Amino acid sequence: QYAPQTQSGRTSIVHLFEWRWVDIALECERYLGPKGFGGVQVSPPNENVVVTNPSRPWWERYQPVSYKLCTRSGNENEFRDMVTRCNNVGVRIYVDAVINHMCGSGAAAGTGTTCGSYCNPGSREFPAVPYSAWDFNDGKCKTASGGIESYNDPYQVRDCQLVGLLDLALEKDYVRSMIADYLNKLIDIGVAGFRIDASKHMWPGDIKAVLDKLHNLNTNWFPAGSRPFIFQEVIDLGGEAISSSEYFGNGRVTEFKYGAKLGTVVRKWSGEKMSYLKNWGEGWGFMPSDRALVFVDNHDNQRGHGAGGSSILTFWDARLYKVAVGFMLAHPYGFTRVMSSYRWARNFVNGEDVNDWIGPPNNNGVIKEVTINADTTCGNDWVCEHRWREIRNMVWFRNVVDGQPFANWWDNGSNQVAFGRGNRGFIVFNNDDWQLSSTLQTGLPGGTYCNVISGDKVGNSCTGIKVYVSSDGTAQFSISNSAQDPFIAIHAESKL
Amino acid sequence: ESGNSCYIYHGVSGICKASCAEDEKAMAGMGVCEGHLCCYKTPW
Ligand SMILES: [Ca+2]
Ligand SMILES: [Cl-]
Repeated sequence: QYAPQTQSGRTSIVHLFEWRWVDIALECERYLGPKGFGGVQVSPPNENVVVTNPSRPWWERYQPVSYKLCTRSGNENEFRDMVTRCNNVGVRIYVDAVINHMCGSGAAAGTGTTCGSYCNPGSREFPAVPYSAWDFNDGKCKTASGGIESYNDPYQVRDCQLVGLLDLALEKDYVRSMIADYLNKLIDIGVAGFRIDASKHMWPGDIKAVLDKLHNLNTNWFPAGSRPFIFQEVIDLGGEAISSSEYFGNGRVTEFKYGAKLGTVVRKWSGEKMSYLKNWGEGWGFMPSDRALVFVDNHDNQRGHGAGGSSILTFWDARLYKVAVGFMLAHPYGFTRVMSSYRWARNFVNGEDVNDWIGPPNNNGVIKEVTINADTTCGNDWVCEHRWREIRNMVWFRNVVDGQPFANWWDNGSNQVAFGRGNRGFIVFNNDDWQLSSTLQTGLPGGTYCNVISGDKVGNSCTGIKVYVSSDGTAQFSISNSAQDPFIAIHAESKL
Repeated sequence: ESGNSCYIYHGVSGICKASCAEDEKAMAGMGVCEGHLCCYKTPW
């Protein structure tokens, strides 16, 4: 639950948020495989309650009604096809596992569900699993409302209903077994691992108890004895009763401090400066690097009200976003996940985006296919940040420099910064309102290197900026504050 | 900026206040409110 089980040399995951399975398969074959991505985090593949008010929001998929692999992303055949095709090109599949709860306790009974299964939330009846009343934590929860009333009480956080969602009795062997059966079906299909949704709301030992029931990964693609990669979603910015460290025994943990703090720095809010990033990582009070799953934004906080607030950088702020993502992908801290989004019509009213609920691009609830434009961008309102040259080349960067130590840090005492990764890569940022022009030790062998942010090494030439590194490892870097991308990155596989 | 905002779960975020409106629900003990309540509505 700790080794990502990505194909050798691949060091990142991309969240293909709300993508259809067939589109993911195609993207794996045509793009993610060749471009060195380690894997894809997929939206919950299990059947969820249909929410019609508002019209099919994205968050309906976090309200399960069964474990049938039957969603707006596709059916079981398409999911299997996706996992097979992706694994066959060295791209792993990681499932968003929603296991703390079922749908809303206040939902009506009936077949308004993505596969047409019946459920009766009020009577805790989910016959398609099956679950019944004694499979939920209603008798365990100690609050008057039956919901979570206070985050100061870890018992309430774990045993009560999260925003009215029916809370499963994860202490019970039966529930653990149903969940394990679901996850094991996914593993046998060929899944490499799981994002554990709402981990704060489950006891660490219940999660462990579930993980211990899990099969080894499918030996068609993985070595014998391979354990699923596990990363648990826990939001802990500090100061609450529940700490991230409680979950370190189960696998990696999402480090939400990362994108919040990085966002604050790159936006230059609160007196923050990029030069402060010298001791980025555990030096900022973050969790151990080998416990962290890191990211600039996720599907929640990219909409301006998740963990981090307005400080979070997103595709809407593409230039600074690219700066932050590039820094993260160059820096050794954590295991990196890049977000891939669709654009919705944002509408801020009194600080709230009232369209932050809008689901993926669709015709009458049917999700639109991912179309590829001639310039390699996507149509149909898929943003495809993972296709941006500045981001994909940094994914490759991260693959190239994997294992190399932090080295040759430089800063201007302000917002111009640089560092390398052993002798295999180097990166330079200008976030000041004036020209960057410095001669820096890159740690790299002498030669001419293509800047992979402004361009590419294509055969034996550069399509963008060229950096000449002398034999002593020093090079001149010139970056205007008005540059389209005010940072340059070079590595061993970009040398001419 | 950062602003006031207290994230609870997918599709549920509140506003940090000392006390919540008649039609709002309260969540105590959230660090980002700094002693305040998180005042939210669920979209269901
Ligand atoms: Ca729970
Ligand atoms: Cl997450």
